[PDB]
Amino acid sequence: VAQICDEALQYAARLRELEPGWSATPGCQLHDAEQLWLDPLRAQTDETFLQRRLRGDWPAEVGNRFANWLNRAVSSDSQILGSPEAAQWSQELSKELTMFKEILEDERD
Amino acid sequence: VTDPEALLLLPRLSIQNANAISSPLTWGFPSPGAFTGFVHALQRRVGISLDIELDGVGIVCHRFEAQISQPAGKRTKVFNLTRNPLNRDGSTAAIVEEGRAHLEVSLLLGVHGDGLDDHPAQEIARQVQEQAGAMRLAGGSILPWCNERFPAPNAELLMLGGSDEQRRKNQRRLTRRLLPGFALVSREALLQQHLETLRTTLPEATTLDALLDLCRINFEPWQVRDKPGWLVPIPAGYNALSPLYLPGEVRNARDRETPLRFVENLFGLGEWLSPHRVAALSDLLWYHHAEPDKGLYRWSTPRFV
Amino acid sequence: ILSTASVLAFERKLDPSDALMSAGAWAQRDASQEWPAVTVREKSVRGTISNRLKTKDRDPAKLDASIQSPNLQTVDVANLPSDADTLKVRFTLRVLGGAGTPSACNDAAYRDKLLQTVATYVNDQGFAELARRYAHNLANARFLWRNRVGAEAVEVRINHIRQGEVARAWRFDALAIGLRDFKADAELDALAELIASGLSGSGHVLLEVVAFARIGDGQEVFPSQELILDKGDKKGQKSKTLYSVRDAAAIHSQKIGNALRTIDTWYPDEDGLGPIAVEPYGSVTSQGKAYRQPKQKLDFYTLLDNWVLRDEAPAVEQQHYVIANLIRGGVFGE
Amino acid sequence: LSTASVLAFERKLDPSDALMSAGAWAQRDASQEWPAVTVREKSVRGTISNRLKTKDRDPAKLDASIQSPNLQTVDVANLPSDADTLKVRFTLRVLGGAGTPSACNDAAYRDKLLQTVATYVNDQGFAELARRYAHNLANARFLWRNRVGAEAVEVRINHIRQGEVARAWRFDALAIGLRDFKADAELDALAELIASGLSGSGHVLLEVVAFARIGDGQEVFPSQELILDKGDKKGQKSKTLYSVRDAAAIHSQKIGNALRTIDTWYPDEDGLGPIAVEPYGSVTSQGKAYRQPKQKLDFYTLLDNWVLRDEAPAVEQQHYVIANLIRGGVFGE
Repeated sequence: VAQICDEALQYAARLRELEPGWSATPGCQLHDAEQLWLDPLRAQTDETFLQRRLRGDWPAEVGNRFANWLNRAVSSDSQILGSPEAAQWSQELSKELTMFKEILEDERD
Repeated sequence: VTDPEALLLLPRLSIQNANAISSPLTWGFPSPGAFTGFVHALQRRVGISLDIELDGVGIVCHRFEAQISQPAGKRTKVFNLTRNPLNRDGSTAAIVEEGRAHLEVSLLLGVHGDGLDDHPAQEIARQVQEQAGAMRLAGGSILPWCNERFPAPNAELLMLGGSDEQRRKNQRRLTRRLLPGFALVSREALLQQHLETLRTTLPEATTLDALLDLCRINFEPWQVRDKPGWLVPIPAGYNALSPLYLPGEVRNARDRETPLRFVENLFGLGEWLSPHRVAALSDLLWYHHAEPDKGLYRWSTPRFV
Repeated sequence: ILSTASVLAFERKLDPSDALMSAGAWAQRDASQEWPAVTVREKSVRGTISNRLKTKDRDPAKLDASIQSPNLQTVDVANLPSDADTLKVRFTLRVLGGAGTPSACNDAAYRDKLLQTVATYVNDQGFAELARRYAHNLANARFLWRNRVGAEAVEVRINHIRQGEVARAWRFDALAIGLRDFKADAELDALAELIASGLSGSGHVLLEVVAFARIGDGQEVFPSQELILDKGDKKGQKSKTLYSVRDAAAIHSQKIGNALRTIDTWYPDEDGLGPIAVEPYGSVTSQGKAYRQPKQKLDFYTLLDNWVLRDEAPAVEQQHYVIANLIRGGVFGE
Repeated sequence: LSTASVLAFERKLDPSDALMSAGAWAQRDASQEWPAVTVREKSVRGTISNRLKTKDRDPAKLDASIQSPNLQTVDVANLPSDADTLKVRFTLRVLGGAGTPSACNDAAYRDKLLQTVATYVNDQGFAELARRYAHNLANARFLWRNRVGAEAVEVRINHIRQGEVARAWRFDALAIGLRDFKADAELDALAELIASGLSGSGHVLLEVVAFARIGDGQEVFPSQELILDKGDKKGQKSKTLYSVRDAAAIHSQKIGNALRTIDTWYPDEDGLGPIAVEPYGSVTSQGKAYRQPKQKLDFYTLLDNWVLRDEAPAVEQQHYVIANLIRGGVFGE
């Protein structure tokens, strides 16, 4: 789980940075979560007082959305939901979300 | 083995016509012994006018575009070749088969020596880049830099001075300078785990190198064996067989002031993690040990796990 | 000894269109040409876990984890406008004719045997029985599958377009006419005369049906329901979708053509439980229960493949059954 | 004997979408073409008020809490200042034949359910369900929020079968208590109408018009529709008020849960205010799971005892059983 999450983070970082220009535009609903994590550095012609919208945009919306998408697509045991395997999987999913947030929260800093 | 004071860097070394044979029984990536040889050649053409030494080397392998083709819809892959000049009679040449690939890779160098405070950081990084730009790398050339302009700087840091969170800040600078790369370190740990779990039959390491890079299929207790990482069989040095001859004894040598030994090359096991798995970036270095009497030459990755 | 062919296929007589709903004011229902259609649009719903949860795991931790943050989704709902109170449902139904003639076969002897059997039926006893029963299911509001339940006065208007104007106009009342009983009038026998003259090939007939069902001043109608795949997708997508046309709410042609062919009062368990949807193995889907079991010998396949291969006649009621599901269509044969 | 795989029923007491209109004084004797309350939008400056971590050692949050604030859009449906009556108009029908299942599977379960609910209906009538439904219509419990702080919540329920009105009901919801299961005269006449509609002896169309007296342009609160991850902050991300064509409106499933209180025998304290009837009787308004399956106040236990195992519960539990056999719902495994 954490291995696939870290590999997906590295591959999404290496693949989302193909173009050198992107900003707020139409169809940018992913940009509320991946405007700094799953997206490269933006253009350099705007006002200089904008370093707090990407420097402060941590991996809590994008990384939290990735953890919620993982917990909504993949799941745990439903008849054994008090056992330790589902608890270890939930701790692994929380650690994967926190690691993705710590790795992608500095998309402006 | 000396713990470095710096992590010098060369962020995108696009090479062309690299030697993707590397062994008599692998074919993918140029051997890490070639990379340690390149770092030692940089140390010999830089670290004599700077009073430093260079031993560590990182591998990230951003993209790997090979030069292969498959024949007639089969699931094997032949190599494509180069023609050769004609003989005296001018008929055709004895074409021998050698592979060829295209790469780029960054190098995380390690400056062990004391010449870090007698020179500023950008000066030593700039002249190491100016020397590394004119050197064949693994049987292939290094491409220079055009007017795309962005990774033209060559960073450096200082391991000796700083706090824990400041070293994490330098790590967050470096591992975002290397975002799409895939690291490479060799494992004796997993390979001895596979010895001591297959150990009932036979301790032969070749059958379990062959039985580890595999999509294995078994029956009921469809099923394919899984793994957290991406594994590779790489040559991990040399396993010299001959008694060491005196320099003038062996005919047709390279030079007659250093001795020769005849060698079959070893095989270990390597893997491919992202650089964001393992924390400290002194763990991604290829030191190489050597010993005179024991004919065992080896390209280890120490201090790792 | 003759054998049934491998691929039989019959066309669809009693061909309906889709229904298009609209909504105007009552006592203005004669002017029903300019009425605005019912538009399918969305709403939200905050649910609660309310099915039979398996009580082998009843922990207040996960129960309150459900009830604190429940599921929440978008469901679309068709309603009337504010002023209007009626529900104009309009579709059109054409009746082709030539019921016994298949559209595929793999034999000549079996084909001419089936044609002379259906022609023996038609010369023996006409289409007037199935004509009156289809006239009942056009007369009442059976094509209204749920808009009938909870209504005041469902006025049904069957016209008859032959050339580009109305030939004869009917004006019914779907609550004076009972839902379950099958009686006749002079007016319903005129309609059954028209349908029987259509089905016996002796003319052409194009009946459009317009129902006027009072429900309320904005009460919720029920058009047909599409299907969406949702295996636990991200963001909580749709769960219900309603079938539509060019910006109007609609009812499926197979749903109308399932309501019209509800004929079978001869399934051998009971008759007072209502007529059922005429099919082979004739099965209501709403009960999960298949009537006309092949335990018994009152299937469609056993009656057809005895009455054609062997000329043993079933009862007259089961002849009407066999020809009602030769007139719905359907692929047959092994 | 066991249940079936799929049970279902239909939404008896089916309401509609409300039409919140308003207007000037004394025309509410004959309020016909008053203008309505719409969904109009306005900006707001979001300075944060949510809870923050204790021992705030970092002044970076001290800066970025205020130095970089938020700017978003919140739509507010104020009434016009010339108008005072939130005329919440909707309609409500009653199908009847409640124990008749919409889509059952098992015939023997259906037989025992039909005879058991008919035993109820012709033994002990729908007058208790009728009195509590007419009380929930008599006040404005269908208005989940707009009842608090009013002058005269003046209901006018009317009975229409053909195109004319019958009579004029004139109430309050302050003289009528919020929680009283009393029995008046004209409220029991309208409850007798609801009893005739519910038990299957006829048909009824009840439209409900509550004159909520809230103020001369005071803020009201219709329901909020959802939103997804395809829209930014600018573009009405926080609140979007539910609407019909150039008017604000109230949902049908929301009123249709706020007109179905029969369950005032949940175990904790009925004196703390009644609830809304559901199987596994739960209130997400307070998030707490009353009627645990650990206990025997679970409705599925009640129905599986009053049908399958042939052990009848208390009469008040049976009023609850037919309350959520008459609200509708999916059932079965």
